[PDB]
Amino acid sequence: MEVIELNKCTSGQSFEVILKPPSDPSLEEIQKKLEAAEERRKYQEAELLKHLAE
Amino acid sequence: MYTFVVRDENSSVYAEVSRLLLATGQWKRLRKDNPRFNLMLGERNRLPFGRLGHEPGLVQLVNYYRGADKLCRKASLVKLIKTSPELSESCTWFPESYVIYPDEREVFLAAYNRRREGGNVWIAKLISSEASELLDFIDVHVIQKYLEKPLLLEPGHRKFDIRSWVLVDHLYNIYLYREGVLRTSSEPYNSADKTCHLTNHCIQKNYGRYEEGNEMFFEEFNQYLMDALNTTLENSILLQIKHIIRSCLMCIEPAISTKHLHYQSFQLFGFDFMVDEELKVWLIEVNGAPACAQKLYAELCQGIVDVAISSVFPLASIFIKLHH
Amino acid sequence: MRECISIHVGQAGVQIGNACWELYCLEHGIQPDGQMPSDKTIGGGDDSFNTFFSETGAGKHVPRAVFVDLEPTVIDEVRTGTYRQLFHPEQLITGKEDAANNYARGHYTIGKEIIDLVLDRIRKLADQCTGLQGFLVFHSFGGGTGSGFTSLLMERLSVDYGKKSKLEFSIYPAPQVSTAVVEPYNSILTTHTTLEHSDCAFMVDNEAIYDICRRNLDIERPTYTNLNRLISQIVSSITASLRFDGALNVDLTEFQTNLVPYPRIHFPLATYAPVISAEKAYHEQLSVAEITNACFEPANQMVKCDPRHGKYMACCLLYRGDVVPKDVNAAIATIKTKRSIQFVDWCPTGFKVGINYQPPTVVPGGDLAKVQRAVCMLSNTTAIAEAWARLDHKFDLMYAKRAFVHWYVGEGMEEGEFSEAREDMAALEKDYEEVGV
Amino acid sequence: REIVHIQAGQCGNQIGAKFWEVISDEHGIDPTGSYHGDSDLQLERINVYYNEATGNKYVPRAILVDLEPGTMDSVRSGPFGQIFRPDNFVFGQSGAGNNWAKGHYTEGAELVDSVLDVVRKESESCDCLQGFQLTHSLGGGTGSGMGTLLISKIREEYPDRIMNTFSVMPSPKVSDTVVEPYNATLSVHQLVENTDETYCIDNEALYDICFRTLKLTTPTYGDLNHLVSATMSGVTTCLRFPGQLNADLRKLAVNMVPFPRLHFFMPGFAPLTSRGSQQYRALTVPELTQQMFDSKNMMAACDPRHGRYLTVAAIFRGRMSMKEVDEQMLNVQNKNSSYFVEWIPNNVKTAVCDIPPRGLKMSATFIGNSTAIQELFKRISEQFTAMFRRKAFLHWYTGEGMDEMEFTEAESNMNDLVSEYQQYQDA
Ligand SMILES: Nc1nc2c(ncn2[C@@H]2O[C@H](COP(=O)(O)OP(=O)(O)OP(=O)(O)O)[C@@H](O)[C@H]2O)c(=O)[nH]1
Ligand SMILES: Nc1ncnc2c1ncn2[C@@H]1O[C@H](COP(=O)(O)OP(=O)(O)CP(=O)(O)O)[C@@H](O)[C@H]1O
Ligand SMILES: Nc1nc2c(ncn2[C@@H]2O[C@H](COP(=O)(O)OP(=O)(O)O)[C@@H](O)[C@H]2O)c(=O)[nH]1
Ligand SMILES: COc1ccc2c(c1)NC(=O)CN2c1nc(C)nc2c1CCC2
Ligand SMILES: [Ca+2]
Ligand SMILES: [Mg+2]
Ligand SMILES: [Mg+2]
Repeated sequence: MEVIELNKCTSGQSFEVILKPPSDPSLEEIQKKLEAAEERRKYQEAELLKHLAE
Repeated sequence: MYTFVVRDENSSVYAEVSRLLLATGQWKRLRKDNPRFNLMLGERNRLPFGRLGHEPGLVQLVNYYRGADKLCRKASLVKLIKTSPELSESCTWFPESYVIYPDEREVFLAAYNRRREGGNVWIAKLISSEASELLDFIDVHVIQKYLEKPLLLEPGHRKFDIRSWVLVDHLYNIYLYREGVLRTSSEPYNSADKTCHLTNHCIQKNYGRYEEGNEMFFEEFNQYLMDALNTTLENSILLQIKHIIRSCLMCIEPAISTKHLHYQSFQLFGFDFMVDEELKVWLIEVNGAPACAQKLYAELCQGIVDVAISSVFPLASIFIKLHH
Repeated sequence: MRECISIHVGQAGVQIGNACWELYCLEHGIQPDGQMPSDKTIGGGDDSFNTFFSETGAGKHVPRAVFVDLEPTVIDEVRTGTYRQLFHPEQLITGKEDAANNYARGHYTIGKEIIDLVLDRIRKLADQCTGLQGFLVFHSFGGGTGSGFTSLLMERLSVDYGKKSKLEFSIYPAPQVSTAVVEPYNSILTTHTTLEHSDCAFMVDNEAIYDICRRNLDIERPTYTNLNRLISQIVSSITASLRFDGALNVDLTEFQTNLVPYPRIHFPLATYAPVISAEKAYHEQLSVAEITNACFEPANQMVKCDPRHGKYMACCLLYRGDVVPKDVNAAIATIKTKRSIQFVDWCPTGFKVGINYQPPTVVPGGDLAKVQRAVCMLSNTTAIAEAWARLDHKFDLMYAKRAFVHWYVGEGMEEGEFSEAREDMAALEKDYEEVGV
Repeated sequence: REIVHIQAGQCGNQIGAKFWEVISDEHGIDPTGSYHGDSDLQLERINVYYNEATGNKYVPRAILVDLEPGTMDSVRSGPFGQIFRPDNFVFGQSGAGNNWAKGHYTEGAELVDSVLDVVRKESESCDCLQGFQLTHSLGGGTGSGMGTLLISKIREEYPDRIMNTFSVMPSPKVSDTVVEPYNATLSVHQLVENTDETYCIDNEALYDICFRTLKLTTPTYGDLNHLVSATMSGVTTCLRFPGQLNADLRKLAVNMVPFPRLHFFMPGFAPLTSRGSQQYRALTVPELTQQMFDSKNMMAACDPRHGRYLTVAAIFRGRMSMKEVDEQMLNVQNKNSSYFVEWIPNNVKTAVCDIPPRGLKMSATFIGNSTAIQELFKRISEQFTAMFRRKAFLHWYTGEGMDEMEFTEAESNMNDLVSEYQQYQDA
């Protein structure tokens, strides 16, 4: 087994052992979808208050 | 009560296991996709092992070993025997085999050319000499040495294969069913047409001449070996079979064992063997979803409940344990 | 030195953050009032622990942390707890009403009201950083705040800090300890929205740590305090390299380099050993070989799965205690001959090992006993996809009947986001199987 | 997270008064509003149902509504009557005469605005209002007719708050008038639209329990209300006391209601106890679990084996092994998995409170959203149709301005509710 890149310090040791070798959306778009859902909420509430007005 | 589900209705074996479980009065069956089961008699393809063992308050058991397909596929078995040092390339009970992709072609051709200096009959899975024919027939298959000198029963000069049923429980105990069957060829064996060369039940449909259903069981075959060859089934054949079953399952135990798993597995295996004219046993294939013989369905399936199911879910020997 | 900011969202994120920061102070020798007599550079410095702590003129060591919850009763216990002096009031943010186990209520309705405040408080910590690497985000999959608001936060952190890494410590839902029936919905929704914004996510199935507490700690009914003290031990093992001198996993980018070759497959499996009960009078201390062998038992993993029926892409061994490289290599040699450890053909078969000589630190009066050596294994195995199969199947059962969907649509969410999130999960499952078969 | 309690009509105020009697004793508050308890678990979440008053008295956040002064004067004379804020008494003089139309359209319209003024003053003082809980019957006129008019108007002013009700269903076994199926069918139509959670307290189920199980030959309303007050205490345990689950009304609705219209819960209680009767053997955890699921313990006269549980909630109260509670609850689900829908995984959630109710060392309260509740609505739909096919007694309602068309609409909607509960009984 190969043991490579052994680094030692006073806190401990680091190394690597090898056995076998190989064989975003914009802020503009985020706010737009946050307000498209708020629009849908206010619509659904408006339909409720319209129904209660009847 | 215990609860179980059935996800393979085409399973002749576990159809009988379901009836026996229900008749106990301590097992009730749920719907296919009800998660609150104790036992799963699952499907054969893409069984969801990743969903087992996550129901609180339920000990879950399944009738299949995840990863056992590497022993029950013709291509997987050959790769396993060659690459596993427990079995090795020098394995004395497996015929020479090579995996061909329509590969090992160049390495295979070297053996077939070394077979030209001398018999060179092979089978692909069909049967042919020389071997150039079968390659164009293949165009995944596996080519294997055809056993040209098999043991032939008399009267009839017949070919046969030996099927042994093996159950491995949640503890990885290996249970060999004391009852096996010889699937006979009711056609005389011709060394120079595949009805005599292939011993499959469906291929035989001279059928039924010497015994009912072309199925000779162990009692008659033992008496034949005594009268004809002055030996017994135990000494001449069954010792090698138990060695091959033991060796094959001990090899893959680290890969399939459910000893410390959140769910448990058992599985019924069907081992098929070939016997040559010198009473040497050869393993040909392993089946992960085998069907039993009608004469033995009642006894074997009852032994599955006793040994594999009731051992985990107890209520209010027909096997030979292979020791390791 | 480069700083890391921790963000704790929802109940699970806050209480686990409590456990971690309690453990950090004990390891680094920081007192509940923020004082650290070990520190000789008063008022600042670029030591390794300053990655997680800032320093004031009075000598206080302040966590680079922000706690967010849409409902105040959980963070209020932090405001009056043992470490109340540790945190500044501005880095503890609470709302009035929570998300009610509703992803859409935490992401859209209530999340919009508080997101700009949190990012401002987050910006106040980043302005005290000379070289910010990124963020560690602690949250739950099932919570309405842990799922809904975190995904909204992860979206905005990618916008405001594009060149920074973002790691997750996510609590996978387990019905044994959860009180919400719609956690598969919240989990799939938040995994879909966060996937492209998270560079590395360490999942912790509550079922796994629950049974570990039952089996190995002799605790009949483990509480969140039992669970979180064990979780923080694993988290500390993972973050020890960022807080201590060493050469392995020194920055957040090295986590993705060493563990995540495929961006979408960024869910390493964590296995930890030994977990020993403090009430066990007689205990035989386990060797390097025994604890390294335990890293391959599913009973010790943070997610119950079978790594034998998958393939590895990377594997780190993080040792704490009396461990030397000679014994690690001997243990690895014997383990390879006896276990099914299959790497993908485009990866080298090997382990990156990090050893910290200081043994694991335990909370006084806790359930964990002091061990002479422990190890946490980080292994990116395709076997962890079993948890996605479990989660997606439960999602499929409920969504086929549109059960509870009206709660999410009633918060402005469209029914299309469900199937959009589920198709992404379907793509993730096939990516795993393509690599692992 | 404060809750505004409202009680309307004769039945609503009598079970409402007994509710405040029971939970004031649990929280250690005397009739004078002073606290004289031992544990501080009694005061941690006391803000949910009580306002802290002068001298640190505790005044219930309760609003008492009726169209006649009779029953409400009985409340003020009752054992805890002086604990209620006197300004929250709102009453007319005409009464409603068991007439849904009088309560909902004529007599109750005169009084509803003054009720909303008291509701508004209680809500503006709330730090974070959860919603409302209403106690009322559906067979009378005030609690049924005016109660639903209040619910409709409360939803208009507070559209983002939870509406919870304790609704007593009529039964010919405990019948005041023949027109009770009319008032119930008219009220259920309103409850389907304008409430988030309704506890179906069936007077038929309360009668059979008092008769068949408790061996009371002639049950009074006091015997029926003893069962109501025990259930109301249990179902509100996780709202009033701290535990591993500090529940609220919204989380309760989100987790119990998979489809908005199917929000009618079968309550259940164990052990069943008769008044003034002391039994000295505490029940084991297996016994509480088996009984609380028994049909004989359901407060709605429905056979749960005729349907399937969509969601289940359970409260165990007392000193007991929570592990044994886990084992026994998991046992019921794994032993009767047929009666829980498989398309809502892990649809049973349980909580444990250390403080038991008065008189019992161990108790269990059952909250079930079962599709078998359609039997209750079927029963009332049959009694409704028997009279309505002859338009019998309709003149009492048309004389207050109602049209036959409104009865047909209410009949249709309840039959639709029955069909919708039948939709998921087979899926
Ligand atoms: N390990 C652990 N899991 C927790 C803890 N608290 C909650 N959970 C899990 O988190 C899930 C519920 O999410 P929560 O974090 O409680 O909810 P939230 O993030 O506050 O969101 P909302 O309450 O809905 O507004 C459940 O599956 C719990 O099991 C904790 O302290 N430790
Ligand atoms: N190397 C070989 N030498 C001689 N005969 C062989 C042979 N390989 C196969 N056979 C014959 O071929 C028959 C069928 O082969 P095989 O068992 O692989 O197919 P199969 O898998 O479809 C039947 P099963 O699944 O029940 O075992 C065997 O019964 C045997 O008689
Ligand atoms: N359980 C119970 N039911 C009651 C009580 N009082 C009345 N009822 C029922 O409620 C219906 C009568 O409604 P009621 O409240 O008296 O009319 P209201 O005053 O106009 O609201 C009948 O079906 C009664 O059986 C009570 O104290 N307890
Ligand atoms: C079906 O799954 C459920 C069912 C109910 C709830 C929850 C999940 N979860 C909650 O937070 C609220 N809740 C509850 N509410 C209230 C007020 N009393 C109780 C519970 C559960 C136990 C008693
Ligand atoms: Ca310093
Ligand atoms: Mg919360
Ligand atoms: Mg009356």
